[PDB]
Amino acid sequence: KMVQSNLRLVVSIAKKYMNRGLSFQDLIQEGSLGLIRAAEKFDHEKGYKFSTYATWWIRQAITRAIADQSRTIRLPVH
DNA sequence: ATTTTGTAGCTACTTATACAAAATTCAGGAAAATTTTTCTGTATAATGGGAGCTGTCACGGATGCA
Repeated sequence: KMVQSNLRLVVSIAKKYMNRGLSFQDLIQEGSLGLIRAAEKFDHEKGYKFSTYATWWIRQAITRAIADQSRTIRLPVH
């Protein structure tokens, strides 16, 4: 009831990579993945909203997808 | 009348054997060394996209119908 509760914003992020590559939907997922992870690695004790932390993990997730594939010959993401 | 042919012959004399360890190298292993690939985090806040295309057909359907 939180990961989904967010939903939007992650699409505002993923959509930035919908044109970068992969696929709007493809992205969305990826984020989602992240979303999760964040969604729980996350600590309301530091107060400031997940908007300044959830979006972190997202981004991460994503990048690791158009770089992890979307190329049909995987190269050292590094 | 020597010479070539001999015969009755060996001895020297040299392959032949086979082994043989000694080389002598090679391969594989093993690391170990290290280089390259992976993995993970990131704290103000951030909360719906892109596009357009716009000139046959057919048919069977067309359910849908009024």
